[PDB]
Amino acid sequence: EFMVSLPRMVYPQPKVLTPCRKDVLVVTPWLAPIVWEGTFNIDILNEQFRLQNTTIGLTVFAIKKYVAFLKLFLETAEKHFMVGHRVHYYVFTDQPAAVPRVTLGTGRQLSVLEVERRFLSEVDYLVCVDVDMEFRDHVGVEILTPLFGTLHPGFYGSSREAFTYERRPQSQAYIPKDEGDFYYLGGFFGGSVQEVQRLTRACHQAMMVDQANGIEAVWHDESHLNKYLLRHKPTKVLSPEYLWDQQLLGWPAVLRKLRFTAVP
Ligand SMILES: CC(=O)N[C@@H]1[C@@H](O)[C@H](O[C@@H]2O[C@H](CO)[C@H](O)[C@H](O)[C@H]2O[C@@H]2O[C@@H](C)[C@@H](O)[C@@H](O)[C@@H]2O)[C@@H](CO)O[C@H]1O
Ligand SMILES: [Cl-]
Ligand SMILES: [Hg+2]
Ligand SMILES: [Hg+2]
Ligand SMILES: [Hg+2]
Ligand SMILES: [Hg+2]
Repeated sequence: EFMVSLPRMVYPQPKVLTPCRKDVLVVTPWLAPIVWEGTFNIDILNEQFRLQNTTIGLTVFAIKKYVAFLKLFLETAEKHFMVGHRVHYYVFTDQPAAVPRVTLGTGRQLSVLEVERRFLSEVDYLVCVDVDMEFRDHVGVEILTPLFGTLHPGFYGSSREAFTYERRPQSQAYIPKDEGDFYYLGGFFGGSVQEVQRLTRACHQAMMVDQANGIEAVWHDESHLNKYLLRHKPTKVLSPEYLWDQQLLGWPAVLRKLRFTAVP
């Protein structure tokens, strides 16, 4: 679509002969960037997405006891998630009345869905995450792209052989030992509404086939997500900065920021 020009901007000149990071891979073999702190200038990116009046949908499921995590989740999202852009929260829950009344910033709204074309006409991108988490730092438009996956915090430095993919050929999520790029997290993925719906559609159909064959992938949804992203390469990959567990993994030097974390 037609994109208006950016305005004059003053910032440090990128250095061709100076790599962003020398400690991590910042681009995949299919030329998709791997998002690490230091790889992006958020001011430039904010401009690009605001000029498009981008709206980001954030979906979360809060069933049973999980509704207790909504308060902290939404409060921290208000401080760190897509601040400055239009955000539409979609809370899928079996307890609508238990959803906490969280004060939202302007241009941000929340819909409670008790437990789709609606998404296509309301938002431009969909971000799907787990509710038992909290934002601790910036999570912005640098992640937006047609399709993105997140590097699992406990496997980013492992060989594909060690990845806990589904290894049974009887499963639709099956991935042999000599295949695999990364091990993506089932708890943080997204992209354009169209790409997210295509992925969800493919995973549901795959899980149904497994269901009929009497088999369940070792890591359920996450196993199918990994098979899907192996066959349809994400256009951006998020670093472990985007989903970390400090209590369990600490704070490695490779992580300059801990943006989204598990709640102990
Ligand atoms: C090789 C090894 O030691 N693997 C450990 C991982 O299994 C742990 O993460 C868990 O990974 C499985 C898939 O293999 C699945 O994704 C689980 O949801 C995941 O555990 C969750 O996410 C973690 C980051 C923690 O927040 C945990 O509390 C969650 O229940 C990781 C983390 O425990 O450690 C590796 O050692
Ligand atoms: Cl979700
Ligand atoms: Hg850089
Ligand atoms: Hg979603
Ligand atoms: Hg899938
Ligand atoms: Hg999936």
